[PDB]
Amino acid sequence: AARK
Amino acid sequence: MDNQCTVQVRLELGHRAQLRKKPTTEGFTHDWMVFVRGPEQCDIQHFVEKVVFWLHDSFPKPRRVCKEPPYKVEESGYAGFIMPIEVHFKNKEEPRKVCFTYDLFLNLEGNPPVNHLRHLRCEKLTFNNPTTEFRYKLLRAGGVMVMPE
Repeated sequence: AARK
Repeated sequence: MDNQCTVQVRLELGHRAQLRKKPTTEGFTHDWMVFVRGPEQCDIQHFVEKVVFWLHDSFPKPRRVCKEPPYKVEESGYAGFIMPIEVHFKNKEEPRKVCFTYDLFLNLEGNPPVNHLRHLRCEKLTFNNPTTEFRYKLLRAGGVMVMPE
């Protein structure tokens, strides 16, 4: 999953 | 050691994430909720003045304040982030607040098996030599007194  | 006293209270922190059936027009893929709550049948409003959730700067008005229960933030996003969480206590002596760093993840590192995620973080808070009033606020919230530290 994407992380920011 | 005449008036030594240690009070321990428990807070539950957590979040729930769900993949959206359709991504939003901004491309948000997920709906999430982050919360701070008491353990079962424990009202933390006795000792909690406010909870502040610091959202990623992509979100509008990133400092989210809940001065009353439910202590939660609900939003849609496309990525997980580090969210600082401040729990402010109903006291006039230090510790005034405790700061947690919460990992709002939209999926667990290993696998993406299902569309729904739930995470729970129990945190036990320890207060040494609380004032009489804050101790009673703590005890009413389900807190207990333990061996003095």
